Amino acid sequence: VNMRDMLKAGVHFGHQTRYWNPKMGKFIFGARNKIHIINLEKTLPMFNEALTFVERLAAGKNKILFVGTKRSAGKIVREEAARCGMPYVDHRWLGGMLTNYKTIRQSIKRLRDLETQSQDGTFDKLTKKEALMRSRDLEKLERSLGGIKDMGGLPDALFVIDVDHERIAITEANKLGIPVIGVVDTNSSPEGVDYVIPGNDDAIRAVQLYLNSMAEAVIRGKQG
RNA sequence: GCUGUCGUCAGCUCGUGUCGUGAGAUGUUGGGUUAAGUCCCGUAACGAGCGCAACCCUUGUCCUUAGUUACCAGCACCUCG
Ligand SMILES: [Mg+2]
Ligand SMILES: [Mg+2]
Ligand SMILES: [Mg+2]
Ligand SMILES: [Mg+2]
Ligand SMILES: [Mg+2]
Ligand SMILES: [Mg+2]
Ligand SMILES: [Mg+2]
Ligand SMILES: [Mg+2]
Ligand SMILES: [Mg+2]
Ligand SMILES: [Mg+2]
Repeated sequence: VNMRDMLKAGVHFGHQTRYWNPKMGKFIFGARNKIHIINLEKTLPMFNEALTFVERLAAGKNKILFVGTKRSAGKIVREEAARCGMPYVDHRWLGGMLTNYKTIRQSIKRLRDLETQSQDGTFDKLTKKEALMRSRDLEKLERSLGGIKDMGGLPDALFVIDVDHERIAITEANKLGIPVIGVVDTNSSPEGVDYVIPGNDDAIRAVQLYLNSMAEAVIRGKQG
């Protein structure tokens, strides 16, 4: 989008040069000041390809699950994935939400029953110890499976903000065989993702920019 | 069928998922804490069962119900029980 803007935010920044992956040497503009710099002139065409792919796919009542768990990075995803549907996760990705979805459905149902009991008019009208225990279990279940309450089926697409941090999710998606959108970094691994985006991590501006791009992308692609 | 013992020690397993060509392994490992696989947070695991704890009996405080063959604060009789 208009070049300079992400050239201001954080995008042309790589994870040093001691810790790097040669598999994406073709995406590197050239290391300067002991830091690898991503080739900004090449990312944007593929970024727009991902934009149009997700916009076209969203038309048809399609849900794309977002993953953004990280140090102070899940909080922005919490509301960026909010609205326009788009189920998400915001905490530690518990392995098995895709291959073992049958087990996860029981946890979803239990959480729904617990929250319905909690909000029915405060059914927990008994000793404060029992009510507090139920409340903390309920909030733990929320922190784990808040964004999965909807989407009883399996998602047909998936978006990642740091492909190295959640390699479990990419492995699960490959095993199930669903497309993956990924923001990759110079120390990450390009394979597994079907629409790779060579950006930057650890930059709040960068993650927010990608999230807004895709949020209004799915907004304008879901007009029908 | 019934019983001892390890031992009233905190352990013993399963479903789905995942890793390994396999026997198998993860869950059940880590840092704390507890009498306890008790609990917290982390964590390719997510859940469940038999165990631990709880529900049972007795004792230790108090309230109500009730005063016979039980008791005697107060009144009286008293042959002073
Ligand atoms: Mg195998
Ligand atoms: Mg071994
Ligand atoms: Mg073993
Ligand atoms: Mg072993
Ligand atoms: Mg086994
Ligand atoms: Mg097993
Ligand atoms: Mg064991
Ligand atoms: Mg084992
Ligand atoms: Mg237990
Ligand atoms: Mg017991």
